Formats: sequence, C-alpha cells, structure tokens
Amino acid sequence: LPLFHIALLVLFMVIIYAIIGLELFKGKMHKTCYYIGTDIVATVENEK
Amino acid sequence: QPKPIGVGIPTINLRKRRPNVQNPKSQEPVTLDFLDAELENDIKVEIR
Amino acid sequence: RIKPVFIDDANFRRQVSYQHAAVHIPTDIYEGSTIVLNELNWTSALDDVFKKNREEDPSLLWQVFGSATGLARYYPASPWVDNSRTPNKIDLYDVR
Amino acid sequence: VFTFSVGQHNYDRGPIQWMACENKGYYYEIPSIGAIRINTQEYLDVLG
Amino acid sequence: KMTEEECRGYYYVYKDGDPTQMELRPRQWIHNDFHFDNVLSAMMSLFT
Repeated sequence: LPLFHIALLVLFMVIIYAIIGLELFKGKMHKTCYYIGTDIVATVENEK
Repeated sequence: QPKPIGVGIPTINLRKRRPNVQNPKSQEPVTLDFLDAELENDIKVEIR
Repeated sequence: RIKPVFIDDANFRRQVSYQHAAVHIPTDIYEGSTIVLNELNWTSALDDVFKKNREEDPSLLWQVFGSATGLARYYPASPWVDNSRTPNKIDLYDVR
Repeated sequence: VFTFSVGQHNYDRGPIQWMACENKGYYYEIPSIGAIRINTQEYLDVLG
Repeated sequence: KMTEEECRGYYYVYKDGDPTQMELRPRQWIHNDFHFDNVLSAMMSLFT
C-alpha cells in the first residue's frame, strides 16, 4: 500500500518518456543495408 | 550432347541469394532415353 | 608434399604428370588424421600398377581408387579443377 | 530398417535404436546440416 | 568434433541455415573465456 505515490510517479514518468520518444524517433529505425538486388540484411559475423 | 538434361521449367529467386556463397551444382548423369532423342513411332518402340 | 613437373598433353585438354598419382581429400576432412594417413601410406603401392596399366595401353584415361574414407587417388596426376579458396568457389566433392 | 534420428531434442532414442538393431539395419544421428552429407551416404557400407 | 585431436582442418558454415549458401572456416579448439581450471579463474567467473 504505502508504495502508491511511488507507483503513480513511475507510471507518469514512463508515460512522459514514451511520448517524448514517440515524438522524436517516430519511424527512423526502418533502414538497413541489404545486398544490392537482394533482400538479405548484410551483417558481419557477430553483429546484430 | 554434353549439356546436362533438364527437368521442369527453371525458376531461380535472385532476391534471396547472397553474392559470394557458391550455391552448389549438380552431379546427375546424362540419361537421355532412346525414344527421347528421336521421334517416336509404333515401330521404334518395337525395335527398342 | 611433392612438386610436379606438369607437362601438357592431349587426351586430357589440361596439364598432366605421368610420374606419380595425385590425391584428393574432401575439404572438411583433415589431411593428416590417422585414419587417412594410413590410406595414404598403403595406397602408395598402386602407382606401379597405374604406370604399368598405362604403359601397356597408352590410350587410358583416368584410373582412380576411391576409398571408403573419402581419400581418392587417381593417375595421371593433375591439379584439381577447384582449389579450396584459391578461386572464389569451394570444392564440394566426395568420392562416396 | 535404417533409422535416422534428426535434429537436437530431449526425446527417447531407445525404440528407434532397437528397431535399427533388430531388423539388420543401422542407427544414424543427424544433429546439424553439417552431418547430413556423411550420414545419408553410409548405409551403403551396410548393403555391401 | 569432440576432441582436440579431431578439431583440425576446415569446416562448412551455412548462412541462414540455407544448405546451399556455405563458407569455409578453419576449426579450432577454443578454450572458453571464463572457465574453472583454477581457483583464480573460478573466482573470476563466480565474481561475474
């Protein structure tokens, strides 16, 4: 019970940061170099 | 003739082929039946 | 290893050395494991029969012994058409 | 009856080995694409 | 390969699990980074 104000603060902070990120980085991470004339993402051995 | 005999219409998908991976080749023999190297009669099947 | 002389010839539109017998070992088999070092040691007595067979009938093409361990031994010796990584392609061949 | 147990798993390879051992056969394990060429070609050593 | 005597030569690595797109890589008996050979390495591993 006594964690109620802390829970509300965490919820409000998560909401603010979600909205901020939604404004700034909305749709940027949608490009990666495939192979030319191919739909195979090109990465080195251990890269993600 | 020295070319390998074919089966079905060939279909290759370029969009899913890395550039340098050396997709392998075939080991099939050249098995061309007798009634497929000439025109088939009802007499040539008898001779065969 | 042996370094050959590799004269050129007809009946093989490539380079050929009639003095010893080549050897081909699948790429993913170690060339120096004990199971292949014996198949390389006891098959060293085939080259005499290879040479005799060709000396009798001079018009013979490849004579090959393909053992149950991948090790192939053919005569006359000739560089394999596909090295491991000297071209851009690899060699997926297996006598079995 | 040659019996091939393919892939990696936590199942019981007992009855399959028994079928192989009883009916003049052989039991092969294929846990990867690497071990496919040398396992699907060894049954000849049993037919000889 | 289950021994340091066997882990030599080259082997095939298949990209995307595609058995028709392979590369050659030399195999090597690699000792894990964090191990348990001595109490020093074991204390390091337990620390991590």
